[PDB]
Amino acid sequence: QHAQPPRKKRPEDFKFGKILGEGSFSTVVLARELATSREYAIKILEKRHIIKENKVPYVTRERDVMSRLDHPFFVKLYFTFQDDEKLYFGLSYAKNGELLKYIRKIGSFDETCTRFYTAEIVSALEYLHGKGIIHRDLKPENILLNEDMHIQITDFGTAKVLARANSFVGTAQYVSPELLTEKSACKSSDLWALGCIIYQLVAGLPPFRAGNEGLIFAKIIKLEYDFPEKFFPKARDLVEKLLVLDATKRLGCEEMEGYGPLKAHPFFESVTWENLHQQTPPKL
Ligand SMILES: Nc1ncnc2c1ncn2[C@@H]1O[C@H](COP(=O)(O)OP(=O)(O)OP(=O)(O)O)[C@@H](O)[C@H]1O
Ligand SMILES: O=C(C[C@@H](c1ccccc1)C(C(=O)O)C(=O)O)c1ccc(C(F)(F)F)cc1
Ligand SMILES: [Cl-]
Ligand SMILES: [Cl-]
Ligand SMILES: [Cl-]
Ligand SMILES: [Mn+2]
Ligand code: NA
Ligand code: NA
Repeated sequence: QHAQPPRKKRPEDFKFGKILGEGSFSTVVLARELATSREYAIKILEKRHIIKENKVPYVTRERDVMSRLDHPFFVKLYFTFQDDEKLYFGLSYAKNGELLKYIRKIGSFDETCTRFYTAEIVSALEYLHGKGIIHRDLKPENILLNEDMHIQITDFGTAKVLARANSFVGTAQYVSPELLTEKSACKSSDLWALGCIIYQLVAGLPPFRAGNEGLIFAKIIKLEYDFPEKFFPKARDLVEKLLVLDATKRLGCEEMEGYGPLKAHPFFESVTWENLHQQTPPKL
């Protein structure tokens, strides 16, 4: 038996604070809701800018994708609202900012930290892919950290609810070869990005690097990268099983029977998967 279905906020309901970050079309601001004293990260878009650059569909898409997500390792969308000039997304506040910030400052994560944060990302992707959603812009800048230093994956403007997807979106360093050669992405495209990220955690920079996107693309499609010395051996093996040109041969992909075999990789031997979000992360 189904009953009938079960108040939009306004800018004035908040006190706004510092800018937490910026994107091409967005400014993210820390805000406190006056009625509850809860802090939120509010992502704000200028309608005029969204309209001029033909981005209207990706605003609605971001809201609709995030509305589906309720996993510990994803930023949560609590509310949306608009006024005459702006669009507002009320997000959970990830107090410790971008994973990228820590890679930059520290340069390289130790093996325990690499294993732990890789596991959290794997866990997050298993959930996302289980819902038939691909992220398409997975990268350390979009992996935030909450007050307890657990990951909070964000930025679903490029996400796609699915198989294959045809838009050319993402960030060059993390773009999959199939998106370059087949002009389409799939869930396995996020596993390619995962491999790039693991390599970055250990080596300091992602594996295909250049100051020009074209140069990066040429290397991606030829699998032109190599490992530095001292790269943790089990992480190397895992990266080699993710950075595979054939998207149907990547550990974790549907054609390779999904996340069980990926979580079973020897790199994760010591990982207790069931309660990762309740564990204390290793110190960076
Ligand atoms: N929920 C949050 N908590 C804390 N900081 C955040 C949050 N969301 C975004 N930020 C900060 O703002 C930055 C930009 O946010 P986001 O990545 O969602 O913007 P975007 O407009 O989609 O970026 P781009 O246009 O470059 O793709 C983030 O990298 C982060 O530094
Ligand atoms: O999707 C909406 C309104 C939509 C919204 C979506 C994301 C963030 C904030 C609000 C809004 C709605 O009323 O549908 C809401 O959820 O409160 C929208 C998208 C683009 C434009 C414009 F073209 F102006 F840019 C306007 C509204
Ligand atoms: Cl404002
Ligand atoms: Cl504030
Ligand atoms: Cl670049
Ligand atoms: Mn974005
Ligand atoms: Na999971
Ligand atoms: Na982003």
